[PDB]
Amino acid sequence: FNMQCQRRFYEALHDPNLNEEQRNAKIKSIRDDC
Amino acid sequence: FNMQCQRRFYEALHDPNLNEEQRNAKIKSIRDDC
Amino acid sequence: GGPSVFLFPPKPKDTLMISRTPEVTCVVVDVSHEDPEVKFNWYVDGVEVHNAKTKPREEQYNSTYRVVSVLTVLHQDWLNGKEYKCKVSNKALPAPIEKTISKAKGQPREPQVYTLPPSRDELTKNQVSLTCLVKGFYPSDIAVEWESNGQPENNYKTTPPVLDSDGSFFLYSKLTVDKSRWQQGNVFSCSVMHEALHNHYTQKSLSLSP
Amino acid sequence: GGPSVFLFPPKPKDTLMISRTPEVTCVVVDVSHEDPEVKFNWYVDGVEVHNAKTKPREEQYNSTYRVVSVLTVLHQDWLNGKEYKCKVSNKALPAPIEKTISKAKGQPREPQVYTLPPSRDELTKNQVSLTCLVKGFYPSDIAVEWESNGQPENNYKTTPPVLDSDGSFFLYSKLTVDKSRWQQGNVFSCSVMHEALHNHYTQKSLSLS
Ligand SMILES: *[C@@H]1O[C@H](CO[C@H]2O[C@@H](C)[C@@H](O)[C@@H](O)[C@@H]2O)[C@@H](O[C@@H]2O[C@H](CO)[C@@H](O[C@@H]3O[C@H](CO[C@@H]4O[C@H](CO)[C@@H](O)[C@H](O)[C@@H]4O)[C@@H](O)[C@H](O[C@H]4O[C@H](CO)[C@@H](O)[C@H](O)[C@@H]4O)[C@@H]3O)[C@H](O)[C@H]2NC(C)=O)[C@H](O)[C@H]1NC(C)=O
Ligand SMILES: *[C@@H]1O[C@H](CO[C@H]2O[C@@H](C)[C@@H](O)[C@@H](O)[C@@H]2O)[C@@H](O[C@@H]2O[C@H](CO)[C@@H](O[C@@H]3O[C@H](CO[C@H]4O[C@H](CO)[C@@H](O)[C@H](O)[C@@H]4O)[C@@H](O)[C@H](O[C@H]4O[C@H](CO)[C@@H](O)[C@H](O)[C@@H]4O)[C@@H]3O)[C@H](O)[C@H]2NC(C)=O)[C@H](O)[C@H]1NC(C)=O
Repeated sequence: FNMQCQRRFYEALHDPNLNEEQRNAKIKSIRDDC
Repeated sequence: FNMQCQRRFYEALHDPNLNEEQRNAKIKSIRDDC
Repeated sequence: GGPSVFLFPPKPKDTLMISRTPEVTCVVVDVSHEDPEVKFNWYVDGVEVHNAKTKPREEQYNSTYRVVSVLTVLHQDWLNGKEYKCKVSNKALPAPIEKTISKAKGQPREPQVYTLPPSRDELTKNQVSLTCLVKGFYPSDIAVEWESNGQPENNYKTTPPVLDSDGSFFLYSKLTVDKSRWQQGNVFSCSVMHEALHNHYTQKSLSLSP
Repeated sequence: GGPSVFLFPPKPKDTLMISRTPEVTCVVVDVSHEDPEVKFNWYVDGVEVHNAKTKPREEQYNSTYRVVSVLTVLHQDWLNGKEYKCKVSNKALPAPIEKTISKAKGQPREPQVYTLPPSRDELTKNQVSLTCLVKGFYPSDIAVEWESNGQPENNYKTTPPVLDSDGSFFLYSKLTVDKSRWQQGNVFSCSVMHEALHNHYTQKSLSLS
């Protein structure tokens, strides 16, 4: 399993700069990318 | 605990020489004895 | 609608140590205020017995009732597969409810006990865990304890028996201690009580050696 | 009587790995053979949703019925406390049955993984047990797996989360191998997936120096 997607996911998940809406969006993207 | 009673008990319980009745009887005795 | 019944077996340690007194417990819930009479009937392998000690009902907080009858049993009898049937009779019951329980059937299997010292990575902490893997035993009825210097240690926590891939069970017991006590070389023992152990008892020690 | 309902949470590993797909499952049992029509209503933190995938009912050997609705969720939403309500409506029921579930509330706690080699007394046997103690984590939602040489070893059995005296959980995972593979110095690794772990993942190797 991509060790990279897990990193970007955890990352986006705890990004204190993004709001619920943005986070979801950024996460979804990581999902579709892999 | 009284390791001796535990032994006499085990002994009795697995004595192939006695029958249900004798067994129960012998076990009981060890019970009262300690 | 109608009272509910639950039969509980005796405690592992109570059927194995001749000191204790093993008892099967019959609990009845949902007894009604205007229909509050409860009658118990106990049976061992069919034959009725009359030495059960029924406790005073207790009006439950949810406005119902709870009555309990405790039947003292014979260590042997349970260890031998005898069957304990409790029959509860009440007015709100079309017919008396019955419940039966016995020791799990199957060839006993002597547990294997192994003591594991702490992980190196744990010595950076002030308290370390002394592990006690107990495996391949059957039935799941078992009792594990810890001790040191002849005295019983109580800061331990045992996992419930887990079904292994070979049909037998295994569990782990984690006794937690101060790094100091462990590194000082103190000796701890993991004691197991099981019907398949010679004398229903055995122990394994654990200390510093490296 | 009345058909009964049980709401099941997603698998720990599903909520943690972005690869997987976490789902909350709604099961309906004791579904009457005469009135088998079952309707599901799914709600997240109140708001209704409609992407649940309801499976065809199935007569159970005890001559009854069993229907299941699977709602796919968002790893974040679950991990963030969101509440999932399943509302089952059926004829033999005076009022629709409702069940709600969410992740356990409370301060998460990073787990510590420790690998223990077999006991000496066990080397007399043909197979030995490799232990992976995982302690002090919270909530109990966690996933332990073993592997070696990159490949997943599957002859293991993890115990279920046990509450420790400090209010945290701990479990143990026993991997069983051939003494031969062990003594040969092969390397095994216990991986743990938990929300309180950086990147929801960690590993600890174990072998014979
Ligand atoms: C008719 O037959 C139904 C299906 O029976 C088949 O499957 C099995 C259940 C076997 O009986 C098999 O021989 C049959 O072919 C019966 O459905 C079951 O009904 C019971 C009673 O409510 C349900 O019990 C619940 O069990 C869950 C455990 O969940 C498990 O989840 C896994 C998946 O993760 C499933 O694969 C397992 O099968 C389990 O379902 C408990 O969590 C739940 O507990 C809660 O309620 C009890 C109530 O007392 C409380 O004590 C607890 O504290 C909880 O609040 C509950 O015990 C069981 O899930 C149903 N099985 C299925 C597959 O859905 C049906 O009962 C039966 N009816 C009659 C009249 O015969
Ligand atoms: C009226 O109130 C009674 C007491 O309720 C408890 O909880 C709160 C709400 C308060 O009311 C308290 O007074 C009390 O603590 C209710 O009695 C309870 O009824 C349930 C069923 O409705 C019983 O559940 C059964 O428990 C068995 C094990 O229980 C153990 O744990 C409790 C507490 O830790 C101990 O008191 C017991 O002695 C036991 O050690 C369990 O084995 C049963 O299994 C279930 O699941 C299996 C799955 O296969 C199934 O086969 C089986 O039939 C069961 O479905 C079950 O869970 C509970 O024992 C009982 N509690 C007590 C203390 O007796 C009563 O229901 C309630 N009635 C109404 C109308 O409100």
